[PDB]
Amino acid sequence: SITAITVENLEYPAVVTSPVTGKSYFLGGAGERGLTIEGNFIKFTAIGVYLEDIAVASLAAKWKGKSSEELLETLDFYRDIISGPFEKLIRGSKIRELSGPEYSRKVMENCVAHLKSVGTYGDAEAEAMQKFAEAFKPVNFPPGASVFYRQSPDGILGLSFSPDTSIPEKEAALIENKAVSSAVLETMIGEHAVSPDLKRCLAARLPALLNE
Ligand SMILES: O=C1C[C@@H](c2ccc(O)cc2)Oc2cc(O)ccc21
Repeated sequence: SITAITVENLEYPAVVTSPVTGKSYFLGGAGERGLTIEGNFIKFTAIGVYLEDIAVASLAAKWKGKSSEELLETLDFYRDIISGPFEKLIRGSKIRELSGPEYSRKVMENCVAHLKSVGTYGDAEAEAMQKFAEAFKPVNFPPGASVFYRQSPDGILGLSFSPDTSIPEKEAALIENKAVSSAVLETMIGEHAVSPDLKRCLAARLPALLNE
């Protein structure tokens, strides 16, 4: 009984299947990001986080039988989702048009702050973030356009870009670095991520699946 979610008219199917891996994922949660200007929240993108179907078996052990309220306050729960032994797929869709460099600037900012924060930001990670940036330079995201982050548990982050919301057939780049590979999702549902809309969805939707 996993539902779909719509954010500012951008729909996120309950399940999807990757053309690059052949795996299927279920929608863990959706939300929105933007900027607060003069006390006003200005929407720019929508975000949906998908978890590989096998994530349920992996998470069942420690989190089955926990209440949504209980999960929402347990940081360890989100750590297992971020670093769990399964693929995660994040789809960011634009509400307002942003060029590749415009969108990526803030994302890289947050990723770099996190990496430096946990003491894992050396030359390799800096070079990986440079490659990350490079991948976005030739892209533009008009309303409805999407970016796909495929977090592989093998320490690789795959980047895809779509003119709309459909999953690209091929990936535009592969960032091969363990620390950086989870940085993006970290800044969305990790401990130091202020917006809690995504964390709440995860806390609310997982319990049902973890039981069956
Ligand atoms: O989905 C987004 C939007 C993006 C953004 C919004 C407005 C803007 O002007 C530039 C970038 O910031 C982010 C930063 C992150 O760590 C993770 C996700 C996002």
